Formats: sequence, structure tokens, C-alpha cells
Amino acid sequence: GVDISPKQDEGVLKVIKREGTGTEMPMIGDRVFVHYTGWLLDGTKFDSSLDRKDKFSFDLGKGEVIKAWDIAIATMKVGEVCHITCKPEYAYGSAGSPPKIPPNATLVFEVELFEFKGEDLTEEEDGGIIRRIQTRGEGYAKPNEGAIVEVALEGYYKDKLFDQRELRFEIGEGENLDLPYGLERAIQRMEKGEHSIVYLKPSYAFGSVGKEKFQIPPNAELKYELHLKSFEKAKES
Ligand SMILES: C=CC[C@@H]1/C=C(\C)C[C@H](C)C[C@H](OC)[C@H]2O[C@@](O)(C(=O)C(=O)N3CCCC[C@H]3C(=O)O[C@H](/C(C)=C/[C@@H]3CC[C@@H](O)[C@H](OC)C3)[C@H](C)[C@@H](O)CC1=O)[C@H](C)C[C@@H]2OC
Repeated sequence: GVDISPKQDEGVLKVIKREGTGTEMPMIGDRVFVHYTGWLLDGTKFDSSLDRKDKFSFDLGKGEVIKAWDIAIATMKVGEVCHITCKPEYAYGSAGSPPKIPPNATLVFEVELFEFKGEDLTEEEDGGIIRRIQTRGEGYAKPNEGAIVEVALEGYYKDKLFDQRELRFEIGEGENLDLPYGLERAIQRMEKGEHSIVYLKPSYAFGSVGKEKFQIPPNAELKYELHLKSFEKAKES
């Protein structure tokens, strides 16, 4: 196996069994759909999703799964089947996970990646604002309502560029600068230095009105490539 731990301490080793298709790999925030089987190092099978109904689903890089999985899934293409070997530091450590996993145990997983999709950022979870992070930001803070943000943006409608600007503005005042409401909501979910692509359904963009001077008709879906360059948070109550 190839060492894929960022510290290169052989914590996570990976063998590709079947090559996947295309070019894209899931990023932090993405929802991932897999089948897996898990073994102890001596060969004891402790679990499999194939014994259950549907695929196993989780949100990547949000700490829902053991560290080995966050690290390994981020390297897989759709259709790929791989085997990963995970040291205890990258799985369950001293604690173990009784009754299945004993203390200080090395694990082997067979994982097949079926699909992944961007993170739904809407309060209603209706798919109207979808984010695909390209490169994660450098800080943990995020802009709030009333924050002054510095952003670089490119807006596309049917893959044609209609807006390209670097802007300094107050969150909550974007409408006056011809920014759609869904975009301002997305920026409040970004970290300093983050590079991402945001997809907006019409209800979260310019809706039934459109935006005539950008040549955007009623009921248009939009795509923005965004950099959050810096921000100062506003005071809250
Ligand atoms: C809400 C109810 C419980 C909830 C249960 C489910 C949704 C069903 C889900 C299929 C669990 C499985 O049940 C059939 C079963 O999966 C295992 O058998 C397993 O193959 C395994 O290793 N997996 C599952 C596949 C991804 C990697 C890994 C995992 O990281 O799993 C995660 C895990 C345990 C993280 C711990 C959390 C505590 C930290 O302390 C520790 O950090 C050190 C890391 C799972 C997905 C959790 O996020 C969610 C849950 O726990 C575990 C051996 C024990 C686990 O049973 C509990």
C-alpha cells in the first residue's frame, strides 16, 4: 500500500483494487455514498454495509467518521474500489470500540465509492444552494450578518460569464450591488481564504424577476466561483 497520511507516518496505507472514472474527488463538506467491509488485521470481519439495505452515507471532513476515512475518501474517484489499512491513531486508538473493535487495533477496510454531491447550505435542505469547496480557507471564523467582507466573484449563467468583480460590502446590503440573496447566504458559510463554487436555484438567485442588465431571464439557475479574501465580523446582540 501507498502511504497517504498527511504526516507520512504510515498511519493510512491504500491499495487500489479497481480504478474509478473521471477526475473529481470528494472534498470537505461533500456528501459521500459508499459500500464498505471492515476487518481486524488477523482477518476477523466486524462489519459490512452490504449486509444492510442502502449505501453508507456521510459528510466528508466534518469528523463524523474515523480519521483514516476522511483522509482516504478524499483520494478516491467515483467507481473506485480500494483497500485501506488504518493504524489505531487513525481509527479507535486506546479506547477501541467495544464489542467489535478491541484496544489499539489496526483496521482494514474495503471501500467502493458510488457517488458524491456538494453540501446543501439551505435552511430548508431543498437543494437550492449547493457548495463545492475547491480549496479550504485558512481560518475557522465565518462572516456574520452585517460583516464587512472582501470577495472576488465570477458569476455564470449557462456557462457564460455575466459578472466578474472584486467587492467590499456589508453582508445584508448585497442586493444594492446586484448580488443575489443566496450568494450572500453562502458567503456567511465561508472561511477566510476559501475558494469555492456555489450553485443557486432560481428561488435563491434572481427568481421570477431575473436581472436584465446581466442578461439573466426569469427563473434562472446560476453558478458562482468565489474567493473570500478577508472580513471583519459585525457586532451582534
Ligand atoms: C447515531 C447512532 C450511532 C451511529 C451509527 C450509525 C449511523 C450506523 C453506522 C453504519 C455505524 C455502524 O453500525 C452498523 C458501526 O460501524 C462500525 O462497525 C464500522 O464498520 C466503522 O468503523 N465505521 C462505519 C463506516 C465508516 C467508518 C467507521 C466509523 O467512523 O463509524 C462512525 C463512528 C463509530 C465514529 C466514532 C464516534 C465516536 C468517536 O469517539 C470515535 O472517534 C475515535 C469515532 C459512525 C458512522 C458514526 O459517525 C455514527 C454512529 O456511531 C463501527 C466499528 C461501529 C458502528 O456502530 C456504532
